[PDB]
Amino acid sequence: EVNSFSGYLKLTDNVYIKNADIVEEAKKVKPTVVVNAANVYLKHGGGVAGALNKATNNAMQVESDDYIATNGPLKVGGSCVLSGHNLAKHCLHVVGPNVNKGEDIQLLKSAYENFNQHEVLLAPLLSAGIFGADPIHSLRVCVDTVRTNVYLAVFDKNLYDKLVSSFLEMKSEK
Ligand SMILES: Nc1ncnc2c1ncn2[C@@H]1O[C@H](COP(=O)(O)OP(=O)(O)OC[C@H]2O[C@@H](O)[C@H](O)[C@@H]2O)[C@@H](O)[C@H]1O
Ligand code: NA
Repeated sequence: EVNSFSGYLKLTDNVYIKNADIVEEAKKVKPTVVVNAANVYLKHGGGVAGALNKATNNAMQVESDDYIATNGPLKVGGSCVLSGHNLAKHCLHVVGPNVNKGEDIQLLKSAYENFNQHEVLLAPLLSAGIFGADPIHSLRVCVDTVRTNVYLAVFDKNLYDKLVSSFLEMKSEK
């Protein structure tokens, strides 16, 4: 039974959020697509990318190395679909801007646009961790950009509560 999401809070007609770890969710939900928050060389570091890769026993990194050897690096805001291995049917690797290095935060719109090629996705908040974007800003861009069904896994309970509170204020406009 694929895409068996449960316990999400509905934010908009197509964006849902849950205080959960993205790997544990993938194991529970068996999603068609899980989203990786990637860099342009698909060298999977210490955030979601490392978590997903470790859960595939490094199969994600070997596949990514093979992709890069054939195709070269991605562009910021770009994506590629590879295997989801034991976690999902497919993994959508998306490159958000690295705001810590001064890349353009507006490319987060381009990054989330990639979600619109998939009916339903399990995803993290792009650029909001190692890449240093404000998590509330990443959620705002997600809500304004994605039209397909996005289930957001936010593992930190304090961040989750902060995101919901900030989302409500922006939506009500006070
Ligand atoms: N296991 C997890 N489950 C859910 N959310 C998570 C998890 N780990 C981190 N997060 C949260 O998801 C958001 C995404 O953070 P990152 O994974 O660091 O993604 P990003 O900010 O885009 O940085 C990308 C960079 O990090 C490396 O892992 C990756 O190879 C790339 O270079 C952050 O809010 C982070 O706290
Ligand atoms: Na929750």
